[PDB]
Amino acid sequence: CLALDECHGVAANGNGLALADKIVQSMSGLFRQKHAFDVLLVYLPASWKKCFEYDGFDLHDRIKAKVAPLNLPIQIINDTALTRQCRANVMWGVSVALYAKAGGI
Amino acid sequence: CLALDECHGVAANGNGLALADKIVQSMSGLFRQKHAFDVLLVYLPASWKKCFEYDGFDLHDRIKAKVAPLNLPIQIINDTALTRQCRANVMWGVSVALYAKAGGIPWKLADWDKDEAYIGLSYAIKKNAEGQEYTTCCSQVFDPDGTGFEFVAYDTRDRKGNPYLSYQEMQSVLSKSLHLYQSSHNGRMPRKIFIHKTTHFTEDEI
Amino acid sequence: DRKGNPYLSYQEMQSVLSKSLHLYQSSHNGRMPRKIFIHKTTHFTEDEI
Amino acid sequence: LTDNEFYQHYLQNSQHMMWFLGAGTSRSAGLPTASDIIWDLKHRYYCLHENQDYQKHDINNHAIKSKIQSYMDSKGFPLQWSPEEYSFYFELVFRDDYEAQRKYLLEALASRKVSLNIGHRVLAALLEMNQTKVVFTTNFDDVIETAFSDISGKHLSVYHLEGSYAALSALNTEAFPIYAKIHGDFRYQKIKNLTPDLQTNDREIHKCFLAAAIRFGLVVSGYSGRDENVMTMLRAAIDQNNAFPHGLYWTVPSISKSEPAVQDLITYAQGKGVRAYLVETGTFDEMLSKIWRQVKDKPAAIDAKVRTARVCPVSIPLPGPGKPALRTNALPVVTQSIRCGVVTLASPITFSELKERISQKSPKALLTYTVLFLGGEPEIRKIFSNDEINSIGQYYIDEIAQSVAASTFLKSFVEEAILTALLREKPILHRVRHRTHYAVIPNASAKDDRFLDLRKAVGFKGDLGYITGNVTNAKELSWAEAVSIRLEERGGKLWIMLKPEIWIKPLDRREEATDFIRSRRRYRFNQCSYQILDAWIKILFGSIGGGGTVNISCFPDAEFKAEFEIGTRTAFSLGV
Amino acid sequence: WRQVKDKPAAIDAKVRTARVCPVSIPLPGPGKPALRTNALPVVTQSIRCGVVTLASP
Amino acid sequence: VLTDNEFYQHYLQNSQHMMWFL
Amino acid sequence: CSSILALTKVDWNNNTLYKKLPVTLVYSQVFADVVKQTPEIVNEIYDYRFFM
RNA sequence: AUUCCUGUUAGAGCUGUUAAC
DNA sequence: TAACAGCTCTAACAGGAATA
RNA sequence: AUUCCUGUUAGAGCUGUUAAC
DNA sequence: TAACAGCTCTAACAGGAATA
Ligand SMILES: Nc1ncnc2c1ncn2[C@@H]1O[C@H](COP(=O)(O)O)[C@@H](O)[C@H]1O
Ligand SMILES: [Mg+2]
Repeated sequence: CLALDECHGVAANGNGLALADKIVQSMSGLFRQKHAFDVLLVYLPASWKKCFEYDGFDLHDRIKAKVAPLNLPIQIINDTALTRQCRANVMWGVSVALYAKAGGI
Repeated sequence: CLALDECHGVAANGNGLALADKIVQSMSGLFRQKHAFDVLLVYLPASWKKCFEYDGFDLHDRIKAKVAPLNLPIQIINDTALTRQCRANVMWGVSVALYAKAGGIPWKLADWDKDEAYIGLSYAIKKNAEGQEYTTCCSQVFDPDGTGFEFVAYDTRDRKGNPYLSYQEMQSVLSKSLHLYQSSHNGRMPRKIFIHKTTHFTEDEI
Repeated sequence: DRKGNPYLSYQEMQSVLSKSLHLYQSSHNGRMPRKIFIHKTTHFTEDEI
Repeated sequence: LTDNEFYQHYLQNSQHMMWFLGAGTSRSAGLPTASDIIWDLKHRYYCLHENQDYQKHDINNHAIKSKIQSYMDSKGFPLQWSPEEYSFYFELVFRDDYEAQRKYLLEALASRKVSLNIGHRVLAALLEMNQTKVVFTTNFDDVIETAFSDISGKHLSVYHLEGSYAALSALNTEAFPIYAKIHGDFRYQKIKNLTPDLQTNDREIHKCFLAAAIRFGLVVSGYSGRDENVMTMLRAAIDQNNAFPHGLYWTVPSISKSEPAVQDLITYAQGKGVRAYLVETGTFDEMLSKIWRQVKDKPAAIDAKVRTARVCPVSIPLPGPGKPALRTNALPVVTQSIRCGVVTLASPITFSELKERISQKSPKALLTYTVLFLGGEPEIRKIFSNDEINSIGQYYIDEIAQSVAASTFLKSFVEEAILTALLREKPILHRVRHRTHYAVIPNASAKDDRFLDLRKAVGFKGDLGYITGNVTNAKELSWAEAVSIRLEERGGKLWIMLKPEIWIKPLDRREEATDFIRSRRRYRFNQCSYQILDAWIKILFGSIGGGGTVNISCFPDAEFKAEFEIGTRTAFSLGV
Repeated sequence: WRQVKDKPAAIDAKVRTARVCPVSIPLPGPGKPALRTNALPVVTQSIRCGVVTLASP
Repeated sequence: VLTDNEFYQHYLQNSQHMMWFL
Repeated sequence: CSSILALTKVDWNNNTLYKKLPVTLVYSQVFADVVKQTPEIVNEIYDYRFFM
């Protein structure tokens, strides 16, 4: 799926709540095919940093709490996982997280 | 979008398959812009009624069968929805249909058990030149561990002359149903399964 | 409902612990747990104990 | 009537107080309520006829509850939580078989699932220690009986419907405490739980309640009305001379959700001249917890069972040091008793006031409030004039560890005293960050021989290191080795905590050197940290950590001097 | 056994009450807004009739 | 005489102590 | 009986109170028509929101 | 095809009972 | 395999709108 | 937010000890 | 209820990578 371009406008506006709501609302195309996939890899560009963490808010927790009742596991990926010097670190972490969220144990 | 002109021409030819393919190619301008819109509203004028329904072909059925693999919902609108006197009836119908096609859930069964899956098998007739063809497909209406609930249908499949699934075919479709239910509930068994068939179950089928 | 301090009262601690062993019983076909470990980042008041 | 005034009224006259507990206390005792019993009966009934696996589906699930209730409504049964339902479902399941009904009600409310909580134990303690004499109940299970047996260690006299008249005699001969169940134990043939049985009252129990009305005042808790026989018995008890000498205190967990029957009964009682009051005190458990809290001179023997958390568990002893051994940073202070000076003020003083007087005067002494001063009297005379000083005497702290543990002021005072003593005769500078004390190598005297060992500690590959200097990329920040020194109270012992740190000369500009502080501390591994800790021990004590008992006194030339003695070897313990 | 409670997993796996092929669930009692159906009962449990024998199929 | 369902109820209420003669 | 009765009420395509059949039966029939018209659908399973 | 499923006109598939091949 | 009986369902059309 | 917890800057929460009200 | 003492926690940032 593709995130709405309105997410960029909200991020420029610096509104975390509306940004999380828009990210969740972008998931309808996948929700019509919820049976198809097991784990959803939500990516956030660095341009949204202004809404990643500020007072009285946290985007990651809001997204997790919004998609928890919808039963779809989500593996959030930031640019940090991309630019971390080592690669086996990120690969091991992401792979074990992916296996745990799709199935378990 | 606008329906491409040749469709009108093929309306004279009485070729349902050509009309459906031409409509799909007309909507092909919307393949790239899937993110922009959620529901497409295809309108079929009364002038196309000659290709609406005829032996061995269903226009809405063919259109939706062609568009479903492309993953974009349509709510086909004909002159009926416009004609129909009581406006509130049609408005409730279209509003609920569009909201549910977008991805929302207008309503759910109150206090529905999430550990029971209700299977339902049905069939349809294809009038072959030499014999008959029975198309059997299954559906599931279970409720996943989340708050929303699922509703998915699939074919039971090479050739069938009777609507009674054999041992192999029935166990295959039920195993596929079991995997479908497992995928939603982290892998938990369904504690109770309901199967609604339009015809009686055979000894081998049970 | 609201908590002004991170220390659970008598009723809230009892309710949480009740939910916990009821969950265990559901996952253990009703068998009672024999050892219970309650790890807390802060000290248990008299009410919690 | 506000709850606090009710508590004061009850505490004022607690020797004459009947209690009335029907089906409300049992909710918190670990046994099923009326609604839980109804739902269990519905579960058995549905699973029986419609052949369904009993254990496959639970009862507290919302979906299964809705399905069973829909089935019940399908056969025309009562709809939802309505009167004549509990008795209806009992008489439906058991088809007028009172023996089987009794056996089921015994099994559901049996004495194996019951876990007494604070409320029942507190009430049983009130019974034993003889404040409340009569405890009427409409409840079948032996929660109060078990609580009294657990706390008092004595058998409790429970009264029921079998004997019936037994309770009245006990009242007349003052055989307190009496615990009369208005609906009787389930161990007997008559239970009086169905609606048809709930319209009548036993004559002798009725007479007993009427007679007990005059003697005591009633507190009724966990009772929501809905019973006609008990309501009419209470109304008849009201309609007699001096019906309640101490007033009927009807308590509900919530005044808003209280049934109108209770309120109209309260109004009728007030119209009949009694001082009956309806109060809200939260749950029964919290009410009884507060009531026990306000109880004075509770016996220790029964209170050791009323509040098992009050006694200290987990006093698991530690083994010996017999038979690799970690070497901590704790220096044991074996000093047990110290001497301090006390000044008596003509007017009350505040610890803040003394702190600001310290800030202004800056004397060569220590003071704290509890005013205990350590140092010379003339310094205190500088701080406090003769007019505000009444007398100056001595104070002895026989148990230092217990004293510092009890009062944090003593902890801070003793920590400051030991810090001043340790840095009294040494060139190492004494600073403070937040509420901690730091002994830091001075900038000028960094070339001392007593620092050379420390110079060896920080050195790389055995060469000569650096102890003080300037940051690599800071405009004016200056850095030095230092040790954070603290006082830790562990059990019945006091220890000195030393932690190696990198002190920064500007207090508020420490973060700008963070990387440096990180960079200098990247490779301070176990060997290097061991060396630095040994060097700091040598600097602070003057003796190596083998078999030493160096003693240090603060203000040795002062009349009030504190003489501590700290073992020079840090704590260690060989593995078992 | 289908209504005995708190049974270990191994035992239920062992027995599982086999499987019920010939489903037969009891009809409830007649009981007492009734519905009137169109069905008229026939209580003639047996009738007499004639047979003719043919020399050819 | 008694209906089988009430017999089942009585057996299930007290099955810890009931014989079985075959 | 209760399962079927409740199932005849969650047909979003239907704008009336209920149906004659559970939604399982009607959607299986609809997808049976869809598959009969188009044989190249047998491989994949589809949600109800497409064909409703 | 906003929907609902009532009718009409037909055919098929299941069972059976015969006749056999 | 060819009839016959019943049960049941879908295939194509047509068709009006919820106590009058 | 693949992770980890090392520090910095702050505030609270509990205990207390006084002075009260 | 107002300060004061200690013990411990989280709330925001910043931040570099396993004995060299
Ligand atoms: N923890 C509690 N403390 C005091 N009263 C309670 C408590 N829990 C329930 N009740 C009361 O008990 C009543 C139920 O008793 P009954 O329904 O007559 O068996 C409720 O209406 C509550 O007011
Ligand atoms: Mg539709």
